[PDB]
Amino acid sequence: VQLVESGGGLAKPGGSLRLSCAASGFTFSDYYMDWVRQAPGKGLEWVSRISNGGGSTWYADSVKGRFTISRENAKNTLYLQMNSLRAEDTAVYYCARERYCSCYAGTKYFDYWGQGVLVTVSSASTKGPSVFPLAPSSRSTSESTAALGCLVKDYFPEPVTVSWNSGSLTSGVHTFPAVLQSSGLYSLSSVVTVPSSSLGTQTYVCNVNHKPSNTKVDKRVEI
Amino acid sequence: QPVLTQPPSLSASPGASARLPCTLSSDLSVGSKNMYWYQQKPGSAPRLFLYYYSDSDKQLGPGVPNRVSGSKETSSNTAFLLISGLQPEDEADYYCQVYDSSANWVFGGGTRLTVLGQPKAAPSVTLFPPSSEELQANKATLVCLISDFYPGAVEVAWKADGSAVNAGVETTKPSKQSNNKYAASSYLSLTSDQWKSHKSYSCQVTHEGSTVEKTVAP
Ligand SMILES: [Zn+2]
Ligand SMILES: [Zn+2]
Ligand SMILES: [Zn+2]
Repeated sequence: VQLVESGGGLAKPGGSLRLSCAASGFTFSDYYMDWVRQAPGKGLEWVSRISNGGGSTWYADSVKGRFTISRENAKNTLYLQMNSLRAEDTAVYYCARERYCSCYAGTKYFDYWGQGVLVTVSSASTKGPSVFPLAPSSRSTSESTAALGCLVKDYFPEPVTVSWNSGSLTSGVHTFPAVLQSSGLYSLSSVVTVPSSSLGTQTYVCNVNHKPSNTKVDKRVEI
Repeated sequence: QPVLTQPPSLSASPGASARLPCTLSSDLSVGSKNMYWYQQKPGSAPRLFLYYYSDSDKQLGPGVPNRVSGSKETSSNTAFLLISGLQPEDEADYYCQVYDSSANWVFGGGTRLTVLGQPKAAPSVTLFPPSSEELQANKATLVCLISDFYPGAVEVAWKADGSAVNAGVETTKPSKQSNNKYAASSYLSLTSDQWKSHKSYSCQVTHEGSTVEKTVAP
């Protein structure tokens, strides 16, 4: 049972975006589906509801007239069309399956959720990051542990994905939430703590992916 | 419109029961509503935590322990999410939800559950100087990473040759980690000529009156 979303990103005010939720592992045509929304730092807000057949829709007041929930059962795909986007539409969007049942007659709770895709409404321009190595000062390399880093600097559209050595280095990773500087741009950083001995045994490259700008960089960090 | 009212924040003692309230507006009657509670941890989607109508009509979410349960106070029009045997694992946001024919899905504002008595932890501080590639671009960002501190309250001060720095500093609010400790980061944005014009730079992290300091030298 998988709900995989796609189609987020940056959109200018008054613009449009379309979200997709591909489902697998269940009879998609048997379940009601829903879109739920979560503004950054705020709570959950229901957005839209679609029946299993697709002929019955429901929208929240903040969204009536601008969004359209769709469903393609031949390809198990749930759609959320978003037109006349406002700044208040900036949020993380989730799809959610509604359980099947046939006074508690309809239990109807949300059984499975998607991973969430961030939509950002803004007049600002997309800006890809500069990726810089954060190398230690050669004094921690003569200690028992050393800290390597990547600086993902000055990217406007959130989010940015950071991995280390193609996902093969996960133990001892700190990827820090982004700072929003007064220029309107974001910056984040990631550090791996390793044993200093490991500095002579493997290399270190961070995988930085900023999809809104099509910026995928694998940065080697040498000491 | 129907409104589910939840406290934004609620803290409880370890090893004790947490009573998360969800008061329904006069439009609804708790005795006759299916209550859905969802759990959300930082960085993940919400998951179904507890379906509760009545004592004989419970349903725990997949992977949810038996320590949790529900209740209803009809004289308050309030539903309750009860979590006994409270552990640090239970620190999350809990959302109350019902369905109504007018406003189909109605969520409560959510409650951040805090488990008390967690050990205090000093911040671990790492200061990085600007990279060579950044210097070649006539810029220099000093990066100060602060991790594994508890409680989630720090304050950062930057120094250049001991002198306080005011311009070009941007610090994040603290953030919960996977281990319920906090993380934060501070950035010193400078030009390349501002850098290398001082003997050294210091990041200074204060946590409940104690201070950790790291320095880097050009
Ligand atoms: Zn301390
Ligand atoms: Zn750590
Ligand atoms: Zn100075």
